[PDB]
Amino acid sequence: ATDLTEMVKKITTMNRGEFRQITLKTTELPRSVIEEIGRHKRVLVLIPLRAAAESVYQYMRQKHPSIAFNLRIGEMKEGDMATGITYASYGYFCQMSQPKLRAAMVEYSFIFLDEYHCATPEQLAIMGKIHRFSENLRVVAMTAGQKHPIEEFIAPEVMKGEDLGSEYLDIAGLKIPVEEKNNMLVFVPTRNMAVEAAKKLKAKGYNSGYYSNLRVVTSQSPYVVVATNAIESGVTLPDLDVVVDTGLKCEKRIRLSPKMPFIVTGLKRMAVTIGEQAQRRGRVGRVKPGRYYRSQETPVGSKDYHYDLLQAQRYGIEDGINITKSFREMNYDWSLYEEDSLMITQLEILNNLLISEELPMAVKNIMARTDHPEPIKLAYNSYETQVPVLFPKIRNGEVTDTYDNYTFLNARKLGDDVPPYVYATEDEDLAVELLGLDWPDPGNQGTVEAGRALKQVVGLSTAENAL
Repeated sequence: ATDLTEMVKKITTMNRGEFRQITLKTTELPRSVIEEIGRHKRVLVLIPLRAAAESVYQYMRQKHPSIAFNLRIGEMKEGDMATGITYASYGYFCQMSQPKLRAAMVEYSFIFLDEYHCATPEQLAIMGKIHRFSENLRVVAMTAGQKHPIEEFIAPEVMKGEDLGSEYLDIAGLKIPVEEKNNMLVFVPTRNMAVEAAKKLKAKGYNSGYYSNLRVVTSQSPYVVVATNAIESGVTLPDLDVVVDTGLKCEKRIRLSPKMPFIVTGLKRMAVTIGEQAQRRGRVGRVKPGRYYRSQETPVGSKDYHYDLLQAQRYGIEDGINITKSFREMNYDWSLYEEDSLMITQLEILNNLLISEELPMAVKNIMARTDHPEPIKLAYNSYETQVPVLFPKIRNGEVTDTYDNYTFLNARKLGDDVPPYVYATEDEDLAVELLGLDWPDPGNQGTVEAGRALKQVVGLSTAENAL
């Protein structure tokens, strides 16, 4: 572009210890930069997904054969000095110790952080970690097609005690006109809602599906498909007319308290972002004019990265690095994300506890081999217990005799003996309540102290609310 040469001139004049945030081809940019600074110089481009990295690598090396390209998504390439543009995943650099990471990173003339607003745990750990030696680097953070008009509608919520005299129909809890004979996509938060509403519509005599098997439903017009946010990912919908968005989604959230377990994580129904709402609206108005029905639900500005930030903490354990502190410090300089001061503060107090002692070898092994979805839970809980507990699964609102078993845990069942967990799941907490049991209290100085520190921090916030 006429504006790409501007960005490039600005990037290429950058001095070590400088940072630039860019909004906009976020990959012809590094190409322009390397062509400007010298093809035998080294430039790194960090991509969230390994697949995305390999895909760009392939595309670029074929499109620009005179510029050297490298791909780092596998094992640590020792003594790496590859001269072209290196396309790597944030996870690739997560294998090296801080000193190794720094030694590797300073050898690059430029470091491009692509798709930073994905805020993945590997991304959040790398950004906080490299920021620790940002004085030695030149880093650029980069971030982010309707062709027909979309008729925008606000659908009212259905109340228990409904009539809709065949003029309207209840679809995902929203009042939609029956006339809407058109090709429909219904956005829903949970997996269960997508199936429950699909069977209700088929019972009403509509060609309904849920998310190939859909390909079958999709062939006959008109069609109604009730799909989760995971639906956009790949899946093609032929000549889609109308989108009905519930405005909701299901994501991992965290709750922090001075009472143990200080950390409790679990899926939660939340509002989608402006961004996610735009992606949902964006499914129509591409080939033909669209219709978008949204709930009265107001969207959130930014994604909640607190859960990923907690998961990211795993990447500083071996190095004795407080990822939460590094995130906070990086974000103060780079201003990439919105901040919840109380939450960062609490996460940081807990992070200090996490790295307060060397992790037992036994726990290190399990975390390395388990298919457990949150191995950091094991690291946090080891400050109180070394034996993982199996809490009975919760189907509906009742305690079942079903248990979730992951590899290498060597766990015991809950029974009636509640473990002194520092970190628990929403459901582990619910099972405790339903069974009429109680969570133990901090059993050591470090744990007692983290609790006091958390209490103190909450005290201010609460008072700041009061007036």
